[PDB]
Amino acid sequence: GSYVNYRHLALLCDTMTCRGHLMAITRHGVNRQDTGPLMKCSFEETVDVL
Amino acid sequence: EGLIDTAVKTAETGYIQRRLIKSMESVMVKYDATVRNSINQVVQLRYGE
Amino acid sequence: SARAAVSELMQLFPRGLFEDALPPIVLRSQVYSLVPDRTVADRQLKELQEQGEIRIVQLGFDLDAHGIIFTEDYRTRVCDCVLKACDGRPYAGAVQKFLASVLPACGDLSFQQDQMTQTFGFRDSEITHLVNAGVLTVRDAGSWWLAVPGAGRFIKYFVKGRQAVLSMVRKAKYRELLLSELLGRRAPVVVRLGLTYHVHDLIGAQLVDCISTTSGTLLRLPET
Amino acid sequence: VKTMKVLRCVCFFCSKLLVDSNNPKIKDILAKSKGQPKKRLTHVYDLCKGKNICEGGCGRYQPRIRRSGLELY
RNA sequence: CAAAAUCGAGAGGA
DNA sequence: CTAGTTGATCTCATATCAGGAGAAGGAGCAGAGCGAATAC
DNA sequence: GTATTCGCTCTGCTCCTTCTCCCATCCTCTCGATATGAGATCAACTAG
Ligand SMILES: [Zn+2]
Repeated sequence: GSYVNYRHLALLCDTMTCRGHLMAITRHGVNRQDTGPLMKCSFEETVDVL
Repeated sequence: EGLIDTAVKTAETGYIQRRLIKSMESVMVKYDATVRNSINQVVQLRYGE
Repeated sequence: SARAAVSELMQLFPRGLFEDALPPIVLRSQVYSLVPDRTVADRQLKELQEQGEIRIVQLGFDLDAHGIIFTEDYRTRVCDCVLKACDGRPYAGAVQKFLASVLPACGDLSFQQDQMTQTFGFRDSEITHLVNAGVLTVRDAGSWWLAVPGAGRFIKYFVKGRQAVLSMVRKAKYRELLLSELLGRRAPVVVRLGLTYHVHDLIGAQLVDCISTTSGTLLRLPET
Repeated sequence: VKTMKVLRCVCFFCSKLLVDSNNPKIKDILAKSKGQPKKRLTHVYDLCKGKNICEGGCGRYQPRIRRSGLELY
């Protein structure tokens, strides 16, 4: 019965399919796109990234 | 049962919150009125359609 | 004399197949084929190599593979092709220095770092220049063999041709075959260098038994 | 790991690429991966892992390396 | 004129 | 110019089970297709 | 001279084994464990 606006759900879905394949919200999908090294090292798995 | 539930849900939900935040954080509405990420690619031509 | 034998064998080389980029190459084993006295063959080849008419290069595909090349074909083809394809890129000058200084001086098969660093004042940068020229290849850390640019194509064709010829002898009856029969037979497309060339190589390395019969010299595979 | 990968993509005896640069299979990899050296190099690896011979090269068996601990066999 | 370590274990609080 | 002193520095030497999930690499099998090769 | 094989290659499919990363935030407290000198060089004196 809860409620959440639609803008937020749409933004999450569109972020998560914006590259043409399904992107997982994990170090496998988030940390493998082209975000540049420093943000990647911040999220997870620092040593390998740098 | 109720006590253990309250005491064992929290870790996983916290992980999900962290993971989503790091996923989406840098998307923002621009002066073009578009929505874009840090890399400057389009995510939504207008916020929320 | 070995000098003649290398001359005739060099004639058999199909230069057109390698678009005259590679100088003609003769394998020491083939020199043994035309000169049965193996020891005299080796002594006279050493004689020639000392005189500076020919170079001997470790082809590597077999530990006993030493290719024999006239020095002038080597110089001509390397200068022409390397400098042409490499006009401007730096190692042209280094290779020029190498051909001018080392090759006339020492005909040795391998080059060790100390010699080039001291006797010839070559630097690490220039040695890398040569290595990228194809002129040197790594024996060990700080050791390199002389080499012909582009030899890989010839090596591949020679290997496949040798194994094909050996297979053809194997599939003949007895595992035997007469030399005239082999030479007259239509060469497989794999055998790109010509059959006489490969036959001499097989005979010289004792891979095939040469039996002089009333009908000629028969090829038989030694029992393995 | 990067060392192993660069080795497995060059000639252990003559020190250059097992595969040629001008082949379409690598030219299209270059065209596809611009600004993505990770994807470039991984494409070159998965293309070259099937190569087992150095073939204007040195034509010698390039050994299937392995690792145990900190060591390369 | 700034004086007062680090590392592990345990028990707690919201 | 030129012999004598002082300190700093350095060397040697003494004994006595109730994780899991996902990626990567290699393994073994399976058949397709093409070079030559027998053979009708 | 073309079937016909056939062996060899060349993918390439599964299938297993290996390896490597991750696990809510913030805060208070207690308790236990974790040399000595002879000699030589050298440089700055320290004077003649
Ligand atoms: Zn090589």
